[PDB]
Amino acid sequence: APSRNGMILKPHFHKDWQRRVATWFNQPARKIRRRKARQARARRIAPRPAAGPIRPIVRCPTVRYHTKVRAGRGFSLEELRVAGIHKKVARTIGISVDPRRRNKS
Amino acid sequence: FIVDVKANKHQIKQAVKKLYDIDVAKVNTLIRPDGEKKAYVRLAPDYDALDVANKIGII
Amino acid sequence: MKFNPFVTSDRSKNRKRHFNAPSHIRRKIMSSPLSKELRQKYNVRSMPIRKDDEVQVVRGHYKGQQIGKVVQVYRKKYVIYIERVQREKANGTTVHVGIHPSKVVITRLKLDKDRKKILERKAKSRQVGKEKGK
Amino acid sequence: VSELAGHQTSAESWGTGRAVARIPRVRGGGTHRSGQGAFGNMCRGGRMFAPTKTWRRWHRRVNTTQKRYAICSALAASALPALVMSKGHRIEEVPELPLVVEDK
Amino acid sequence: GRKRPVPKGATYGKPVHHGVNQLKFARSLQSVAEERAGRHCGALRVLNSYWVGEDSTYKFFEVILIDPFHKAIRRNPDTQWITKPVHKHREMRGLTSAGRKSRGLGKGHKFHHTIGGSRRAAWRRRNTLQLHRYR
Amino acid sequence: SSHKTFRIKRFLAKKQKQNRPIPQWIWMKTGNKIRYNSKRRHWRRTKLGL
Amino acid sequence: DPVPYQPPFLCQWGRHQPAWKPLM
Amino acid sequence: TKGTSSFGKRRNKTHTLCRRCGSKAYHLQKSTCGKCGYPAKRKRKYNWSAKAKRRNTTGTGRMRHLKIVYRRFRHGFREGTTPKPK
Amino acid sequence: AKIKARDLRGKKKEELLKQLDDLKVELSQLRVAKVTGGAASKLSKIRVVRKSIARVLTVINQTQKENLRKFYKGKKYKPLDLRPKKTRAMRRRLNKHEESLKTKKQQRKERLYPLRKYAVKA
RNA sequence: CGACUCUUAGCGGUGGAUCACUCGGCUCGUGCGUCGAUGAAGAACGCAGCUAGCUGCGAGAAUUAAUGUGAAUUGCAGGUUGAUCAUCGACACUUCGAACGCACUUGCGGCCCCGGGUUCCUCCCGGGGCUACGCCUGUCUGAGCGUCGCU
RNA sequence: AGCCUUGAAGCCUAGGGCGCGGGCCCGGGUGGAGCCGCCGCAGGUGCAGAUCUUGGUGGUAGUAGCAAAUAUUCAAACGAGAACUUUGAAGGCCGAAGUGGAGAAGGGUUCCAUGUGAACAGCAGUUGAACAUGGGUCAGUCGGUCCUGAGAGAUGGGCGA
RNA sequence: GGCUAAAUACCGGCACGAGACCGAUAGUCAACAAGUACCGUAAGGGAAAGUUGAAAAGAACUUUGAAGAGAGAGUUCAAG
RNA sequence: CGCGACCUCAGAUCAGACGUGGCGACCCGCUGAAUUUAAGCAUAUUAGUCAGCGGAGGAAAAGAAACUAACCAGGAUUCCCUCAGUAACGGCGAGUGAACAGGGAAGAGCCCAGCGCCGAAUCCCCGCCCCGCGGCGGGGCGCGGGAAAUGUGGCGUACGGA
Ligand SMILES: [Mg+2]
Ligand SMILES: [Mg+2]
Ligand SMILES: [Mg+2]
Ligand SMILES: [Mg+2]
Ligand SMILES: [Mg+2]
Ligand SMILES: [Mg+2]
Ligand SMILES: [Mg+2]
Ligand SMILES: [Mg+2]
Ligand SMILES: [Mg+2]
Ligand SMILES: [Mg+2]
Ligand SMILES: [Mg+2]
Ligand SMILES: [Mg+2]
Ligand SMILES: [Mg+2]
Ligand SMILES: [Mg+2]
Ligand SMILES: [Mg+2]
Ligand SMILES: [Mg+2]
Ligand SMILES: [Mg+2]
Ligand SMILES: [Mg+2]
Ligand SMILES: [Mg+2]
Ligand SMILES: [Mg+2]
Ligand SMILES: [Mg+2]
Ligand SMILES: [Mg+2]
Ligand SMILES: [Mg+2]
Ligand SMILES: [Mg+2]
Ligand SMILES: [Mg+2]
Ligand SMILES: [Mg+2]
Ligand SMILES: [Mg+2]
Ligand SMILES: [Mg+2]
Ligand SMILES: [Mg+2]
Ligand SMILES: [Mg+2]
Ligand SMILES: [Mg+2]
Ligand SMILES: [Mg+2]
Ligand SMILES: [Mg+2]
Ligand SMILES: [Mg+2]
Ligand SMILES: [Mg+2]
Ligand SMILES: [Mg+2]
Ligand SMILES: [Mg+2]
Ligand SMILES: [Mg+2]
Ligand SMILES: [Mg+2]
Ligand SMILES: [Mg+2]
Ligand SMILES: [Mg+2]
Ligand SMILES: [Mg+2]
Ligand SMILES: [Mg+2]
Ligand SMILES: [Mg+2]
Ligand SMILES: [Mg+2]
Ligand SMILES: [Mg+2]
Ligand SMILES: [Mg+2]
Ligand SMILES: [Mg+2]
Ligand SMILES: [Mg+2]
Ligand SMILES: [Mg+2]
Ligand SMILES: [Mg+2]
Ligand SMILES: [Mg+2]
Ligand SMILES: [Mg+2]
Ligand SMILES: [Mg+2]
Ligand SMILES: [Zn+2]
Repeated sequence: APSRNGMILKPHFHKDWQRRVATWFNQPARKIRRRKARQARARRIAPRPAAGPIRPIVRCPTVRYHTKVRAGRGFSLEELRVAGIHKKVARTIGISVDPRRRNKS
Repeated sequence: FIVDVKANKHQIKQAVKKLYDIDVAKVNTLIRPDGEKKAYVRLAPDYDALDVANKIGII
Repeated sequence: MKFNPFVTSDRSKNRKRHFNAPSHIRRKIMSSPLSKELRQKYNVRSMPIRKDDEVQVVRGHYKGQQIGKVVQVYRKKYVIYIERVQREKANGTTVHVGIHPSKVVITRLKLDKDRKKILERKAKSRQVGKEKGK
Repeated sequence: VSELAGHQTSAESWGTGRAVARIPRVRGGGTHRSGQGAFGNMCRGGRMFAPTKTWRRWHRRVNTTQKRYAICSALAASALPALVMSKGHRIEEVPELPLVVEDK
Repeated sequence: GRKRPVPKGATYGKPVHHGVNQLKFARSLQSVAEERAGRHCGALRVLNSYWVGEDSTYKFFEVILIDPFHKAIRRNPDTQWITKPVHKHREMRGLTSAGRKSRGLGKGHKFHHTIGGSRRAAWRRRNTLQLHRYR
Repeated sequence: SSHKTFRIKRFLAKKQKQNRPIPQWIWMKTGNKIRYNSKRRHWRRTKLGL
Repeated sequence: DPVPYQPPFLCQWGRHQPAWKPLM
Repeated sequence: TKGTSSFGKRRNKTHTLCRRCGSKAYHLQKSTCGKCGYPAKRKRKYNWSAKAKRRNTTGTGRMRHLKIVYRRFRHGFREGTTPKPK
Repeated sequence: AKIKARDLRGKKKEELLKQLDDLKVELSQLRVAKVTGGAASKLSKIRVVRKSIARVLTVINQTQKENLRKFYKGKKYKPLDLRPKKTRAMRRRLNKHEESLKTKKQQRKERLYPLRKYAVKA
C-alpha cells in the first residue's frame, strides 16, 4: 500500500537471503593475514623485489578507457625477440611473459 | 563355583581338574540373574568335598 | 598489562583452570613464602609446602608465634593441617583447623635432594635476573 | 542470539477446543514439557522477540575532515586553563599548562 | 530419456510440473556410463570413455579405468596425479570429459551462468548481500 | 516370559544391578551433589520400555 | 514418575449428541 | 470397544532390541531396523531429523579411537620413536 | 616385595611365566579370602596383585614383540601388526622417492633454466 | 468484653519473587585442519576393597610400560632404588557393528598345526591361524564344430 | 581525591516529607558485599487484561465421595498401640466352564528369609507385590537348536542418475 | 584430451583469544549423574533441577515420647 | 584324432595390493516441489530453493581461450568495489536480473595422442650381495618370468617443431 509520493522500487528480498549473509567482520584479520603473507614472501625472496616482475606499458581497449595506461600481464614474444632475450631466460631473470599478446602498434 | 559366562562344561571340568588336583564326576551349569555362571561340580566319591573345601579354605 | 595473546585474562576460564587443576599444578599453586632468615640464607622467595615442614601462622584466629609441624597437605580443598592448630568437636575429638598456605610462613625446611635442586635452580635464576638487572 | 534458539522444538497449535489459549504446544509426552507452549516471545522457553542479528550496522564511519577537526579541537582545548580543570585534572602546582619538556 | 519417478500421473502441483514423459536428463549417457563404471569399481579411477556402438534400445561405451595403486602408474610422474587422493571418483563430481560436457562451463558470453567455480558457485556468489562493516 | 533368550537375559541382568541404590559413604565426599539415587526404576511404575 | 498428561479430549458437545442442540 | 477393551489384546511384540544402533526399533516382520536401517549398508540419517542428528553423532559416544587419533595428530604422528631413558 | 618393571625385562621368559603363575595363584587366594571374608590388608593387596600381573604381562609382551620386529626388520614383507599404524590417508600416499621422481623433460628444464637470483636498483 | 465477618500493624507458617554471586551458554576472530578391512562412527556387556549414576578403561579392564614432576590419594580402612599427577612415543584393546566362514537363535560348519587322547588310530575336548563380495598385476589348472601350423 | 563490614544491593514499614504527576529522599527492623549522583552514548527498557507462558496458593471444602459381585463374631499371642497381622473355635462364599491346581505371550527379581514403620497400599496396619540387607533357576532324555509350510531373502541377469 | 599452488569459503572437529551479550521462567534442550529421567510399538517427543557456613565447626550430653518430633545445653559474629 | 601357439571366457582359502562404511559446516554432480506473492489464479514468483541421492579434500571447483572486444586493442583461473538494480526477461503485470571494461588481493605455467627420428633404446615381478631399513628405495649380479609392435620410453604440442 504505497502512500502519497515516492520513488517506485523493487527490493530483492523475496528470496531466503538471511541464510546467505556474508558478514565482513573477517576484514581486519584478513588485512593482517595479507600483510603477514606479503612480509613472508618478502623474507622468502631476499634480493628479489617484493612486488614481482615488471609489467608492460599497455594501452587500453574499449574507447571509454583508451587514454589511460596500465601495467599489463607480460611482455610479448616479438618484444623479447627485438630486445634479444629468450622467453625462458626472461621468466627466470624476473620478466613476465605471455604468448597471447600481439604487436599492432 | 562362579565361572565366566564364555565357558564350556569341559572347560570347567578341566579347570577344576587342573587347579584343584581332583577328578570330576560331572558339571552342572546355570547362568544367574546377576550374570555369572554358577557351576555345581559333582566330584568322584574317592575324594571328600568337605576335605577339599577345608583344603581350599572355604567353610 | 599482559602482552601475550595466549595468556588468559578471563575470570571464568581462570577459575576453571584453578578449580580443575591436576595435582602437579595444585602443588605449584599451594606454595608458601619463606621467613626472613631462610630467605636471606637461600635467596628464595617462596617454596611449595611439604608434609614435614614447620609453620608459624600469620593471619587468622590461630595466628601467633607458635612453630608447629604440618600434619598433612590436603590439596583437594587447597589446605594444609598444622599440629597444634586444632579445635575440639562437640563429642570431644580434636579436629585440625584448616589453614590455607597463603597465610603460612616457613621457619625450617625439610631438605631432600630434589628440594636442594629446586632451591639451587631458584637461586641460579635469581642470580641471572640480578645480573640482567645490573 | 542464535537463530536456532527456540525453533528446535516442534509445536503444532491445538486450535479451537480444549479450553486452551490457542498457542503452539509441545506434541504429547509423559514429561514436564507436554502441552506447555514453545513458540512465541511471551512463552516460557522458546525464542525472544527480535533476535539480534550478526549483520547489525555496528560500525559508523566519520568524514576525514570531521575527524581532523575533532583532533584539532581536542588539542586546542588542552591549552586553555579553564577547560582542563573542568575535565577534572588537579593542575594547581603545574608551572605551565602547555607543558613542553625536553627531548630527554 | 528419463521419465519422472512418480506414480501414474499424480504429480501434485501447478500445471508447469505435470510433464513426465518428455523430460530429459541433464547429464549425457556417456557420463552415465562413466559413473556406472566408477560405481562398479571404486578402486579403479576413470580417465575418460568413448562410444563404440549403439542400438535402438542400447548404447555401448568403453570406459578407460586406471589403477592409482599399481607401480607402473605410481612411479611414472606423468600419471601420478591419478595417484593423488584429490581425484578420487572423478566420474561422480564430473571431472572427466563427458561430465564436463554436462556441466556447461566455459569462457565468454555463452557461459555467463557458470562464472566462478560452477553454476552453484555462480548462483551463490550472485545471491548474497555484502553487508560491510562501514557499509 | 519363561522362555528367555541370552541377549534379553543379559539386558535384564544389567538393569537388575543398576536397580540397587547408592551407598552411605558417597554423600560424605567434598564435591558431592548426589542426595539419593534418582534412577530407581520400579517394576510396576516404569516398564523398562520394550 | 509418569506425569499425567493433558486430559484427553472427549468429543461431546458437538453434533452427534442429541442432549444439547440449539436452534437449527 | 476400540479403547480400553482393545488395549488388552496387546501382548505379542513387533519391534525388538536392535544390535547396531541399540535402540528398540528392529522390526521382526520386515526384518529391518526403523532407527538406523540395519539390512542397509549405510547409516540411515536425514536432514529433516535435525534434532535426531545430534542424538547420534561423533561427539556423543565413546570415541575410543578418535581421541588418540587427535592425540597423535597434535604431535605430528610420530611412530617408533622412544624418549631418552634415565 | 614391590614387583618393579625394570628387573622383569632382564630375566628369562620361563622365570616370568613362573612368577606369573605364582601371581595368578595368589590372586585366586585373595579372591577366595575376599568371598569368605578376609582382612582389609588382603582387600588392598588384591589391587597390587592385579597391577603386578599387568606389569608382568606387559614385560612379556614387550620382550615378545620387540624381538619379533627385530626378526622381521630385515625382510621386505612384514606382518600388519609390525607395520607402522598411522592414519589411512597418510598410509595410502605416495612414497618419499616417488614424490621426488621427476620426468626427463622437467629435469632438462630445471637444468637449463633454473630460477635465478637477482636484484634491481632504485 | 461474647462467637462469626471486614481493615491495618508486629510476629510465625505455604511459596521461592527481587538482589548479589556463575567451573555455563550465545556471538565474533586466529592457528591446525586429522577417521576407517593395520578393523571407523556408533552400540552392547563387563572392570573399584566398600561403587548405583557420571567420568575413565577393556579379562593387563577408575588402567600397563617410558619421560617430566618430586611426598602423596583421601570419604573410610589397607600399606626417595620414586607415591600422585600431566605428556603419552611402547604394549594392549571383550562382543556386535562397512563386519568379514553362513544366519543373527549366540546355532552350525570346513582345512591345517599343537597338548590331553594317543603311541597317527579314528572320534571327543582345549588352544592357535584362515574361510565376506567386487576389482588390478602376475602364477597355476582349464573350456571353445573361434583363428591356425605339424602328422 | 563519590559511598561502603563503624554495614552495599534487595525487602518490610501504624514515621517525616517533597513533586500536579511519572516517582524520589530520610527515620526503624532484616540482610551481609557491592552501589549510586551529573554530561553524553546504546538497548532484549516500564504491564491489568491476550480462553496470555511458567510457578504457587484461596472460596467451593473438611464438601462430593471411600454404595457392583450375601457375612462376619469371640478368645489368645506378638506388640507401646489391634476391626483389618498371626493362631484356635463358630457361621458363610467361590460350589469342579471355580475365588482351586498348572502352562503360553507379556512382566523381570515381582519368587524366599530376616529387620523397618521415614514415603505408597485414596481408613488404619505389627501387614504387603514397599523399603534395606541377604539367597534362589543344576537337563544327551523338558523345549530352542534340525526340517519345511504361507512367505522373506541373497548369486547370475535385468533395471536404475 | 589432461595437470597445476596462491589470493576464496567454513554454524563439523582440536587447541585458543575477546565481548557496550545473557545472569538460572534469561542464555544452547542441557551452568547440576542432559539428549538424562519419562511418554510413544515405531519414526520421534523431551523436561524440572545452583547458592548452610570462612572453616561440618552437621548440634556432645540430660530429659518426655516407640519414633517422627521437641525443651534445655553447645558451635559460629550470625541457627533470626 | 593327437601335439603347439594366438584370441575370448572361467575356476582359485594362489602371491602381492585396493574399494565398501562414518562426519558432512564449506565444495562438486544429479533429482527437486509446494507453502508465499501476483490482494483470486493457471504463465510467472518462491526457485535449481527446502528435502532426497552419490563423491573426496583441508579447502573443493575452475584454470592457461574454439576469450573479451571493434578500440592508439586488452590477454590463465579465483575473490572484493564499481559497472547495476543497468542492458535485458516477464498475464511487459507481480517481480527477476547479468556480462564487458577499469581499480585492487594474488599472479606460474604446462603435459600427451597425432606427425616424425631412434636395434624396445621402455615398464612390472622374483633369486643373490652392499647401504638404509617406523614414508621399503639406490646400485651391481641372473641364456629368470612376463607386459608391450593392436606401440613402451627420449626429442617434441600451436608460444612452432624436427
Ligand atoms: Mg495510509
Ligand atoms: Mg512517503
Ligand atoms: Mg609472558
Ligand atoms: Mg530461550
Ligand atoms: Mg507455477
Ligand atoms: Mg554439446
Ligand atoms: Mg501395568
Ligand atoms: Mg506384527
Ligand atoms: Mg547417508
Ligand atoms: Mg615426453
Ligand atoms: Mg501494606
Ligand atoms: Mg526455580
Ligand atoms: Mg559398578
Ligand atoms: Mg607406571
Ligand atoms: Mg613416574
Ligand atoms: Mg531360529
Ligand atoms: Mg559471601
Ligand atoms: Mg542488553
Ligand atoms: Mg501480572
Ligand atoms: Mg461426606
Ligand atoms: Mg488359577
Ligand atoms: Mg499356582
Ligand atoms: Mg493408608
Ligand atoms: Mg514376595
Ligand atoms: Mg541323569
Ligand atoms: Mg529383493
Ligand atoms: Mg585442447
Ligand atoms: Mg583444454
Ligand atoms: Mg582440474
Ligand atoms: Mg582483542
Ligand atoms: Mg533454574
Ligand atoms: Mg529457577
Ligand atoms: Mg534453563
Ligand atoms: Mg533467581
Ligand atoms: Mg535458595
Ligand atoms: Mg535462590
Ligand atoms: Mg546474618
Ligand atoms: Mg589370496
Ligand atoms: Mg495469491
Ligand atoms: Mg491474499
Ligand atoms: Mg486460493
Ligand atoms: Mg527457476
Ligand atoms: Mg538438500
Ligand atoms: Mg565415502
Ligand atoms: Mg580428510
Ligand atoms: Mg583441484
Ligand atoms: Mg576477465
Ligand atoms: Mg547507480
Ligand atoms: Mg497486463
Ligand atoms: Mg530466477
Ligand atoms: Mg574484467
Ligand atoms: Mg598486487
Ligand atoms: Mg610415442
Ligand atoms: Mg594454448
Ligand atoms: Zn538398529
